[PDB]
Order: sequence, then C-alpha cells, then structure tokens
Amino acid sequence: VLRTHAAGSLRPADAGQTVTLAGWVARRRDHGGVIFIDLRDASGVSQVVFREGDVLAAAHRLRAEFCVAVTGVVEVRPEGNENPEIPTGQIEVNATELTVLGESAPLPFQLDEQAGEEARLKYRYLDLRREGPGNALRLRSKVNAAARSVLAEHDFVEIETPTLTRSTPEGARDFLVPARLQPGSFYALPQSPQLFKQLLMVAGMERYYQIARCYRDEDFDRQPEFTQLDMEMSFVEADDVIAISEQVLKAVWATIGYDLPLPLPRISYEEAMRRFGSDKPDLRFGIELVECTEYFKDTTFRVFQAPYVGAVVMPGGASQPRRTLDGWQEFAKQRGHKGLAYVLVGEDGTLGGPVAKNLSDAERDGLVAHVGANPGDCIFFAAGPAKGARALLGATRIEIAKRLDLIDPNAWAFTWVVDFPMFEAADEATAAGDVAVGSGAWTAMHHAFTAPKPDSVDTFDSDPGNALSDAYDIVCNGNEIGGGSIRIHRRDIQERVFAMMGIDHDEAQEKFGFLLDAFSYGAPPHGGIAFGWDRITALLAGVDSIREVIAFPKSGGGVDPLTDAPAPITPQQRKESGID
Amino acid sequence: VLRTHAAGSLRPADAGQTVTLAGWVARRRDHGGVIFIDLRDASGVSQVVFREGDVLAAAHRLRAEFCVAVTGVVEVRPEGNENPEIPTGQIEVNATELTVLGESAPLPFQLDEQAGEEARLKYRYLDLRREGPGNALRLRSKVNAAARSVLAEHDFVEIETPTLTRSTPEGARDFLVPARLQPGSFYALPQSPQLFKQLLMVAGMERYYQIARCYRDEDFDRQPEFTQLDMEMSFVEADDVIAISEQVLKAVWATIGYDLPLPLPRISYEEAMRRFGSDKPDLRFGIELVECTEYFPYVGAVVMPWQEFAKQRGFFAAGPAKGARALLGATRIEIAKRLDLIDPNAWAFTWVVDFPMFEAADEATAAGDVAVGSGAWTAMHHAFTAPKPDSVDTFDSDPGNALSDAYDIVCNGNEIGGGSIRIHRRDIQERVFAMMGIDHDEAQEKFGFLLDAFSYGAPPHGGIAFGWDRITALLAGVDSIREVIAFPKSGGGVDPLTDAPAPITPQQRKESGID
Ligand SMILES: N[C@@H](CC(=O)O)C(=O)O
Ligand SMILES: N[C@@H](CC(=O)O)C(=O)O
Repeated sequence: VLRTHAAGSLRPADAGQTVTLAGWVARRRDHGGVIFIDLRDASGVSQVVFREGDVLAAAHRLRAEFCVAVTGVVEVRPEGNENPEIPTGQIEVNATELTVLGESAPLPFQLDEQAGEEARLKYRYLDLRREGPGNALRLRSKVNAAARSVLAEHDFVEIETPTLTRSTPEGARDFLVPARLQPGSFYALPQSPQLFKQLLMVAGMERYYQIARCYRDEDFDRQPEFTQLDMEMSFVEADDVIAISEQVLKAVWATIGYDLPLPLPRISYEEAMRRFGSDKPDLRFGIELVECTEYFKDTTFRVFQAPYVGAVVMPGGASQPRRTLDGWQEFAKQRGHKGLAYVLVGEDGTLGGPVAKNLSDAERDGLVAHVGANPGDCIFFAAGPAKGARALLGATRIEIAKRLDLIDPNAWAFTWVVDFPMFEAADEATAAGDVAVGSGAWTAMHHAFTAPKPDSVDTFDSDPGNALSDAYDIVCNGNEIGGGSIRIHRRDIQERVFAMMGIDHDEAQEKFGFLLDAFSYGAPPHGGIAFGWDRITALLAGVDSIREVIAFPKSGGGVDPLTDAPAPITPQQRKESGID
Repeated sequence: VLRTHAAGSLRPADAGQTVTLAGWVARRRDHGGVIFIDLRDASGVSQVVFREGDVLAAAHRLRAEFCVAVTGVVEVRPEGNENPEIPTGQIEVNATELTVLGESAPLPFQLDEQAGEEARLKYRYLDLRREGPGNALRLRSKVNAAARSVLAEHDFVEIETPTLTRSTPEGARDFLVPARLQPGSFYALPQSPQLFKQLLMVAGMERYYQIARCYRDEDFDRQPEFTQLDMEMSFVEADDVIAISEQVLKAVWATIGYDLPLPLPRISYEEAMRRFGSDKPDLRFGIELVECTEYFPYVGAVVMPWQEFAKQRGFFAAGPAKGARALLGATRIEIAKRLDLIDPNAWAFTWVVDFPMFEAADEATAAGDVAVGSGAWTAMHHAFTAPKPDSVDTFDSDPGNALSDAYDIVCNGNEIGGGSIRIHRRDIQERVFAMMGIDHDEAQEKFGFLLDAFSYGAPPHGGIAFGWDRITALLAGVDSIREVIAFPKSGGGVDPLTDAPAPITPQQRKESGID
C-alpha cells in the first residue's frame, strides 16, 4: 500500500488516524534529535516528523526530491510550530515506517530557483515539479476542455486529420519524411489542416474542429511543431465564424475567472495600420499615430519631403534630458531606421527640439493642434516610405507606453482586424522570413485558399493592390492569437489566384488537384479559423514565451536539450531509409 | 441568409412557415409539371418541390449532389404522397426562391452504391456524405468525449507530447525527418509517447492522458499513423491501472448503449495460450484446445460439432508447441465461422495478465516485428516493462522463466489495449538492455535522458494505451480501421486522395540539408 491519503488534505480532525503518504521530500530540516520533512504530492504538503528508533536512523538518508512512502499517525503540532500559511499547517505525521521508493542525487538546481533556459529544458522533468510550470500544464488541459465544451454544445464534430500527407502552404517550409517503400519520395508533415478541413466541408460534416499539431520549418520564441485549435463551418459568412470564435474565447478566459465582454471590437486593416502602425495592435493604451504627410506637403525640410510623415505624442516628454533623447535615436537604429525626429513643446506652447527651426511659421503655428499635443509634450516623427515609418511609429508608441507605465498588467484588450487586403508583394515576404506561394511578384496576405470579397472577385488578378479579402484576425494585447477566412470553393477562382503567383493550371493540379477536383462535386460555401493555442495558453498563464506552456519544448533552432534530437543515424539505417 | 432551419426537423406543426434550407440535392424526380428533390443536410432530409414560375425553370438544372439553398413555405403533403419511412415524411417545402451554391458534375459513384476501396478513398469526401461513413466519424468524436469525461472526473491532466524527437522502440521502424539546420541529422516521429509519459511521472504530474498520434513503419489493415488513448499513473500497481481502464471502457461502450458489466474477466497468458491458442482470445465461443501430450514435443486437439486452410496460413496439430497452438487457435476460429457460432451482438472481453517478459528475437524478426537489439532475446511488451518482484533477480540469467507486470485488454479476439508497470531504476533498465545487446554506452546514447531522470526521485508508475482506431471500428460495427479514420491510407501507405508520398525538386532536396 503506497498511499492511503493525499498529503494536502490532512487537518486537526484527522488526529489519531494512521495514514500512508507517498510523494517527494520537498524540504528537510533537523531540530532537537529529530528530522522534519515536508512531503509533497499533487494535492499539497504535510509535515512529517521522525522521532525515534530505526525510522529516525533511516530518515538521515533523506534529501531534497527523494521519493518516499511514509506511514504514520496524524498529530496536532506543538504550540508554536503551527504553520498558519498552509492548509495542513496545524498538523504533522509522526512517522512509524519509511520506504525510499527512489533516491535523488543533488539537483542541478533547487526548486525555488529558476535556472537558465538550457538547464530548465535539459531537466524539464524537474522544472515541472515547480509550482509555476506544473500549474501551467494543468491550466492548459482546462483550456482545452473549455474550448471543447463550447464547440460540442454548438454541434461541432472533432475530427483527426493526417500528418503524413502532401504540402499545404502557410508561408513556411515543409518538414519532410522519406518513404521507405517508395524510394525517392516523401511525405510532408502539414503546416496546418487547411486542405483537409475544406474537404471535410465538401464531405458534409458542416462543423468541424480539431486541436491539431502543425509543423513549420521557419526562423527560430518559435517552435517547429505547435498546436492550433482549428475550426471550419459550412454555409457561413465571416460573422458566423466570428460569433462562434467569441464563444470559445469567452469560455477560455473564464478558466482564469475573467468574464469576457461580448461582442469584441473590430477595426479594418487600413485603420489599424493608420492609427497603431500594426495589424496586431496593442489597445491597452492610446498614443496613436497622427498622419502629417498632407500637413507637411510644402515643407522645405529635406527630412519631411517624403511619401509619408507621421507623428506620435509622448505625454510630458518635453522635460526629457538630452541623454534620453539621444537614447530615442539608439532605439530606432536598433530596429534599422534612420531615427526619430522630434519637437519639444514648452509650457507656453513654444516649440523646440532640432525640428522647430526647420518649420515655417504656418507649420509651427498649427502643429500642436494638428498632432493633438499639449504644453509639456514631445512629438516624435518618422518619415520615409509609409510601411517602414509606420512600423517604427508602431514600435515607438509601445516603448512610450512602457516608459510611462501606461499598460495595466491585468487588462485584456481584444480586437478583430478585418478587411485585410488580399495580397503581399513577394519581395516583402521573402525578406520578412516568409516563403512566397510561388515565383510571382505577388503572394497571399493570409493563404491561397482565401476568398476575395464579392466586389474584388472580377479584378483581384488585374489590380491586386486594391483587392480585398474576407479574412479576419483576432488580437489580444498586441498578439495575433487567431486568424481565418471564408474560402474559395470554385476551381476557376482558385486557379486565378495560383496563376498570378506563377502557378499555372498543370502545377496547380499536380500540387492541389485533390482539392480542386473536389470543387467539382457540389462544394458548399465555407470558412473558418485557427487559434494559436500555445500563445493563448501562454497569455492565460501570464508568461511571455510559449515554452512555458509546452511540456517538452525545443529551445532555439530546434535544439532539444532534453533528448539531444535531432541526431544522426547509422549507414545501415540510412540504406534501409530508402533515402538515396 | 443561407439557412434558417435544419432539414431533418420539419414537421406538420411547422406548416405555413417560411424556411430556408441549405444542403444538397440527394435525389431529383419529375412528375406532373413538377420537380421534386430530397434536400439533405447533416440533420436529415426534407422533400422540396418546385411548382411554378422562375423557380421551376431554375430547378431544371438541379442534379444529384448539387449544393443549394432553397427558401419556401412548409406544407402538409397531399393524401398518398406521405412518406412514412422518414421523420419529415408528412411535409414538403413548396419552393419560392432557389440559389445554386455549387454545381456537381456526374459522380464517380452514386451515394447508394459502395464502390471499390480505391475509388472510395480517392473520393473520400463523397464517401463521407453516405450515412454510414459520416456517422462513423460522428461516433468517434463522441467516443473521444466519453473517454475524456471519465479521465477528467478522475483527475487526469491532458498533456501533449512531442513528435519531433528521438526514437522509442515499440517493435517497428521509425519514420524519419531530416533537420535542415543540422545537416546529416534526423528527428524521429514517435512510435508512442512512452518515454515522455514516464518523464511526466518523474515530473510529478501523477495522472496523465493524451489522445496521441503514433507513427510506425511496418508491413501493411495497418496504418502508418494511428491514434492511441495513452495513460500513465504514479504510485500504482496493475490493479489500479486496470480499474481506471475499466471505467473508460464502460463510458465508451455506453456511447452505443451497451452497459458494460464490471469487473472484466482475467486470464493468464499461460492459460490463454493453453485453451485458445492465442494471447488475443475470442471468447464468444468454446471449441477449446485439449492438450494431447499425456495421451503418449506437442500434440493438441480441437473438436468440430481444412487441409487447404492449414497450408495457406503456415482434429489434431502436432509439432513445436508455439506453432501447433497457433494453428489450432486459427482452426478453432474457422470452425466458429463455418458453424455460425459467433453471436454478432455479443461483447466478450478479457484481460490477459502474467505475460512472460521476453520472446526470442528469431520469432520476432520473422513475425514482422523489429527486435530491440543484437541479442537473442527481446521484449514481450517493451523494454521499459518491469519484471514481477520474484523475477527481479533472475530475469537476466533465466529469461525464459521471467514474468512481467504487463496486461492486455482484449475484445472479441482483438487486442484493444496494453500496458505495464514500469521500471524506474537505471540498474534494472540497463540489465534489460544488455541482454538485448545494448550495453551501457549505447543505452546512455539512445535513452540517457530517461536513465538520468531515474536518479532524481523517480516514483513507481505504470499505464496503458488503447488502440483507439480499433476500438472505434468495433463500436461502429466495421472490420477495418479505414472506416473510422477521415482520410486513411490504403495499403503500403498509398494515399489515393492526395497521391502522397511524392518526389521533390533537386532544389528542395539541396535545401533539405539531406545529402
Ligand atoms: N489555415 C490557417 C487558419 C485558417 O485559415 O483557418 C492557419 O494555419 O493559420
Ligand atoms: N507504449 C505502449 C503502451 C503502454 O505500454 O502503456 C504501446 O505503444 O502500446
């Protein structure tokens, strides 16, 4: 009998009972001639004491993280050993028998330290004994259940899709698997279940979900395999997918006791880029971008003679020392931008900083009113191509929030971002780490199977820059936590998307024929969404890195300090691989 | 508005209401001047009728498996068009407006035929529209929920384990993944979560489960990837694992309305081989083996209330005990089939316990399996399986007589699960490896992360995994696991749906970091 009672539930009312606990030696301390340990199991901790005889002699072997079974009599602790901070704090187990189920060597790190990432991954099994990490895993399980419960209630069917398949393009490279029985051929682990979930709508399943494993080989806080909550529905429009996504987000945030107000805000891509410099905007604070391109259209200041000029306002920043302002330049350089021009606004409205003297009287006179500044403030400006200037202002805005302590650590600010344009230049995609769908000068903003908005259906291939899509992202605290779209369900439209990314009919049929052929047999309208489940769990847990909510994660570049994967193989094993 | 009401739920009480249905044209027939369809969605079927005007002219385009939205008024059907065989059979929708959401070409097969396996897999998305295959998938989802509900109620934590890892030996070959950033190196897709679930017990998680994906490269009704309900517990003995396994089997069979009596029968390996010729015995019938060794190596008998049969697969069988018993084990089954002795509604379960610890590597290599290493013995269950207490000192030096704390769960002559209490000490585990020819250094290289973990207070632990595809296939009443997998492979890993596996560009191969 290794266990008769859980350690966390003993109380004074249990005095006189004989119990057997099994768990681990959290701490050991010696006072008098006697040995005290805290014995920990999943339900909590009880003090155990070894007072006489052979059990006292045996207790001398005990050290941190020994695994033990102890039988003994529950007792009320003496006056003044009571520990009021723990639920079993009034009692202890006076030990009768002790059995060492497993010894522990001295630890690479004690459980009350946090060690380097490499050590914590290497000894992840010890890390997970610490309260924080272990509760992260317990939470994650609860988060999976909260999602499944809402989905089941709304008649979604859970369906497992293949992982040894053909490639789906989600913007990364594929992980490959050589096929022993077909020398020279490979399976691809899937970047997402996208193609399968679409087929499942053609199959009449109507409402699908999966908590599915996805594989993307990318630049590396990024893991080579990761988890999505993946959903698809038939006969829907975006609102329907949003509405059910909201129910799932509500149930999920309920797991940490936050009541999510519904429905969630929405904002268009254009407007998110305009005001926040980001398609993943952090709305826990203001500090919005203000466009000044038109404002400065007649400037004689070389720097503001540009496609784009924009500003953000730092509350109270005119007081900043010259040192700190030089620091703002470093800030921008460390992100590959020329810098941040600025205007200091005095208490009497007078303008200083280096910019001031380059303005005209008209420009000086209307400026504060134009950017919404106040006496005492600091106006930063970025000028250049619209896309780069906005990202810089988008970053700047965040740094301003940090320095002025404007982000409430308990706040949850969500928004949908909708009305995404349909395409990205392929130049911008290759150099941002992503993989373009093909060799064409355009590629998908979301993915190739994303539908144009009805009004963009005729022109998306002849005027790609203007084309709008029926895609939607869900953002929480400046993180993308999900995205989806209404799909294309016709071959002609889908092939037109592929052709302009340089995939002609024949290649489209070779690489995606099974989907295109399926469109010929009564395909319904459909669409869906996937949530980044690691990211969502990480947020609920209050941690910054998804490594903290994955049981056995990789580090950087796919290094696995726990098992030392990936590893080479024998020449024999390689011959039998059928590779080569 | 594509849909306002489900098609299966209309009834006479809905007469006069305007509804919009969206689904598919199951059937079309024309009589009088009128076009009748059956409109199907997941909830069932309602008849829709097109009687006048523009909607009639448009209904002329409709053919099987067109996908449509139809708005119309619900009506009671005329006397003598009532269809008593379907729940909406008393009513129809008189259509007002019609929209074709997606045309269908002529089908490779109609939904009321069953076609060849290759065609059904090639057009699996059409196959799944047939009642049988689609309900199989709906059931499987329910089966997953029934298992999760019991496990959550008993404080198990669902935990996801890696798939890009190092190899675990479950008796097959590994599927490999080349690592672009480490030229010449590979990940292995996991044969099961075994190593991780043991680490999780060392991590103090105490009760783990996962519905996990497993990858084994074998001979081919066998899929290269498949699903396990995987469980592990700390501070347990076999009975504790069996007890919780039984609760999970009860909740699962309740999904088809069978009340599973508990506890389940148990029988030792020795006795299962003796009486049934099989460690996966079918107990829906008798026809037991009778040993004919003491009617002056092995002679046995079975009684039928045949030569071709024996030849094609390898009264009385005589020879080495293991082969003779398998033949009699097979014979017994053929007897049951020919005399119609198997009640198709019966569920006969049993645990098989007290498994011996090893088998010969000769018997394993020639049965399709892969031995753990170079040694003349290999595991009966897996290398991490504990010897029974009495076998702890001699399993090394008298392997034939060593007994293990493993257990299998069998239903109707299928293994549907298996587990064991594990080893949690390095010396014992290494002694197991050594006799399979894996000495200390190789054991540390290939399994060091587990062995090292045994130095930091490892608890007793054990568990089990169920073959979830096989269990779902049984609940559904089908013989092949292909019928309860959404997009399965056929034979030899052929995938008629997507044509995987496929070759790759020279460019793609260079970037692979392979070569
Ligand atoms: N397949 C998408 C999700 C979606 O479009 O629903 C992804 O991987 O992000
Ligand atoms: N890992 C085993 C199951 C177990 O031993 O629990 C299997 O793959 O069958």
